[PDB]
Amino acid sequence: QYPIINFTTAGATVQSYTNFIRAVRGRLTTGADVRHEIPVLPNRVGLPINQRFILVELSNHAELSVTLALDVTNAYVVGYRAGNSAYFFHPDNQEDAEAITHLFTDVQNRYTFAFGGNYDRLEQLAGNLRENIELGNGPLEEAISALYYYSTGGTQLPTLARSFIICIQMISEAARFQYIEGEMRTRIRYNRRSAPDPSVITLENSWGRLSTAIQESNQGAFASPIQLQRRNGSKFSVYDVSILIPIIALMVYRCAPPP
Amino acid sequence: ADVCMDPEPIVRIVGRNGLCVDVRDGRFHNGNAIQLWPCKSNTDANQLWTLKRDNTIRSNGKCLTTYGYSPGVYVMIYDCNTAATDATRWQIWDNGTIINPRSSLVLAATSGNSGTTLTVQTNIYAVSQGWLPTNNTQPFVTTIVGLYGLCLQANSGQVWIEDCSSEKAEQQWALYADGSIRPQQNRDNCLTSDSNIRETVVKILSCGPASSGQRWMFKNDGTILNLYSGLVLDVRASDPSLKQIILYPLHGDPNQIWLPLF
Amino acid sequence: AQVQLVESGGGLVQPGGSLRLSCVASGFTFSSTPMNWFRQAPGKEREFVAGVGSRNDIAYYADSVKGRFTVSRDDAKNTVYLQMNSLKPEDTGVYYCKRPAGRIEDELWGQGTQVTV
Ligand SMILES: *[C@@H]1O[C@H](CO)[C@@H](O[C@@H]2O[C@H](CO)[C@@H](O[C@@H]3O[C@H](CO)[C@@H](O)[C@H](O)[C@@H]3O)[C@H](O)[C@H]2NC(C)=O)[C@H](O)[C@H]1NC(C)=O
Ligand SMILES: *[C@@H]1O[C@H](CO)[C@@H](O[C@@H]2O[C@H](CO)[C@@H](O[C@@H]3O[C@H](CO)[C@@H](O)[C@H](O)[C@@H]3O)[C@H](O)[C@H]2NC(C)=O)[C@H](O)[C@H]1NC(C)=O
Ligand SMILES: *[C@@H]1O[C@H](CO)[C@@H](O[C@@H]2O[C@H](CO)[C@@H](O)[C@H](O)[C@H]2NC(C)=O)[C@H](O[C@@H]2O[C@@H](C)[C@@H](O)[C@@H](O)[C@@H]2O)[C@H]1NC(C)=O
Ligand SMILES: OC[C@H]1O[C@@H](O)[C@H](O)[C@@H](O)[C@H]1O
Ligand SMILES: OC[C@H]1O[C@@H](O)[C@H](O)[C@@H](O)[C@H]1O
Ligand SMILES: [Cl-]
Ligand SMILES: [Cl-]
Ligand SMILES: [Cl-]
Ligand SMILES: [Cl-]
Ligand SMILES: [Cl-]
Ligand SMILES: [Cl-]
Ligand SMILES: [Zn+2]
Repeated sequence: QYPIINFTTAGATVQSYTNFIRAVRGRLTTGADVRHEIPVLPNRVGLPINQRFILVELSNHAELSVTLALDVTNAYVVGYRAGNSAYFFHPDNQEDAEAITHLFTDVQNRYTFAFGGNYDRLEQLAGNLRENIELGNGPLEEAISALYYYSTGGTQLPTLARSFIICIQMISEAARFQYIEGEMRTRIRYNRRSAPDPSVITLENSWGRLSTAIQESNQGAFASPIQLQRRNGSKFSVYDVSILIPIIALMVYRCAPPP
Repeated sequence: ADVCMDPEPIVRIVGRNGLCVDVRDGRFHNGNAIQLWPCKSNTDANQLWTLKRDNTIRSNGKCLTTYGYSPGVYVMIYDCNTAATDATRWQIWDNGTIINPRSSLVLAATSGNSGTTLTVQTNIYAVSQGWLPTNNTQPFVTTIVGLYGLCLQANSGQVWIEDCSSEKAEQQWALYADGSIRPQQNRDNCLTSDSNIRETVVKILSCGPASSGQRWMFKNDGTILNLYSGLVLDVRASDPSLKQIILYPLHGDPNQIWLPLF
Repeated sequence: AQVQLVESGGGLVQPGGSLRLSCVASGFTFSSTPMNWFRQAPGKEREFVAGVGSRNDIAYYADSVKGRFTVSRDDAKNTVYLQMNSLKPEDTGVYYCKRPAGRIEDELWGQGTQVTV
């Protein structure tokens, strides 16, 4: 099977969550391709199918287990297994559709949702924007149980979508950003349960453009600014990768380095 | 995969004390000196530089040019064609250094005053040699969180980590384009390292010297690196109660990991 | 709460002598936890002596004691060591092992051991 990374919310810890995210980044990319101090994810074109996905097994106090599947080309969730059932977001293309079939081949019941995994769709289904969905070890613990009981009939579609938004931000987005990983570290350290502030929201919305801006930059200076927000909501623009070096940890492969 | 397109952005180039790379008096005769000047917010060409694909930096169609290849000579504006092309080539590094490959010398501002004539010097990774291409004429004010979730704080001339609090201005740090980290309460002082040797206690001192000990870079791994010494910022022995932040060789334990909040 | 440090190994020695102090931890994941040694002489304040990171590569030493003591770690035995060589009369005091923390209430001391001359 694909590589498996494990995390538990039972007795979760700043160190345990950090070691979890570090281990995820270590399997998402090899770190061999780095631009302006920022590691780049593997290029999808040329990536063999037996290296396309990374599995993340999650557990909670109720000792339920849900195994997420991450695309290594964008660190994003494409689906998940629970018990004898596998579920997948609606794939964007035909190539992604057949690649799905190489995941969780053991499972007796695979499913493809009518909806994709993007935030616009998930919140429509969840009935709440990200600004009103709290994050923390608590939400993740509840998100693990709801994802599992969907394969049982006990989870409603809005609760399912809410749990996806929770898992994606604490795993996928935390992998892409030391900043988001740090924001999750703060929630775990003080055992607080909190919705993400504007600075976290816009970073997630800008990750695709940030990868393009950094890789298509002239020695770090962007061709055009990227607008971000502070934690209090104020707006500021970024023109160079230097301030982003501690902020971003992974990028989509966009293009080849100078050679 | 296609090779990344290399754009030619138009930006200001901010450096020591937040001043801007400026073509003096807006005059564009060959040999006119480049200087530091307070950053403008208009469309005047003499502070807007085009980073072209030929590694030349141009204002108003003419090139930023080093007079020579010896440390100490000034940097001027010049016709890109009639100048020695090796004197017009520049590399902009992710650590804030702008180097001329032919001479291995570095664009520098040996003085921090408005009107300082820019020169090329031997690289020592000082504040006088730190630059950032941007349109942001102001530094970025941020909180620095570290070990155990504590916040870096400045008192008088000392620096340590305490419990975070939003109303503490002494926990606000302005990250300047020259690579220095300055307390918001006093933009004239810098996060300074006394020596380049290990366990040197870091203090708050005047940015006057603009030295190698006052230039820092936020690395991708969460550390704050002093470029010249190669040492990192360290919460000594992972014990905030010591009230000592030091330089120490890189090892990555949590007492060397920081994060700038917004 | 059950996390606890047991220092051991102090004794009475004369100048130029040597001693190894050991503190054994229990109740937590000992590996990767930074551990520091302190000493309080009669009348004076508790002063930092040495401290080890996750590896024995990582060690911080007070100026008073450089080139003489060695802080050490054995993750398998849940033990911190303070090898004390070339001992002097100035090193007399109760030696405490500490797990540092963000708040002082989460600081973690043992009961210390006495070192004389
Ligand atoms: C930083 O601020 C400067 C000052 O406004 C910006 O320079 C301006 O950039 C725009 C577009 O990037 C230039 O307009 C362009 O002019 C060309 C030439 O005619 C035209 O072909 C384009 O369609 C576009 O209209 C504008 O001239 C320029 N202003 C100057 C040079 O004074 C700069 O873009 C900002 N940098 C970043 C990275 O955002
Ligand atoms: C500040 O940034 C510059 C560039 O980002 C750093 O200089 C570069 O450092 C790398 C790695 O240390 C050098 O790589 C070497 O390349 C040569 C030739 O390709 C090769 O023979 C070596 O085996 C090694 O791979 C590189 O030469 C060097 N210079 C340039 C122009 O890239 C610089 O070290 C940074 N300074 C600090 C203090 O971090
Ligand atoms: C997450 O948990 C999995 C189950 O506990 C780990 O797989 C197990 O790894 C053991 C190595 O310490 C190995 O003996 C077991 O046979 C294996 N169990 C399986 C595969 O069912 C997994 O460990 C990683 O993956 C395995 C396949 C090995 O390659 C190890 O080198 C890996 O550490 C755990 N994942 C991580 C990232 O620790
Ligand atoms: O609404 C704030 C944010 O919330 C998401 O639900 C939306 O899809 C994003 O585009 C962003 O705008
Ligand atoms: O050098 C003195 C100053 O002279 C002004 O005329 C010019 O606009 C400024 O950019 C600066 O060069
Ligand atoms: Cl293949
Ligand atoms: Cl379809
Ligand atoms: Cl198949
Ligand atoms: Cl994307
Ligand atoms: Cl910027
Ligand atoms: Cl010339
Ligand atoms: Zn197939």
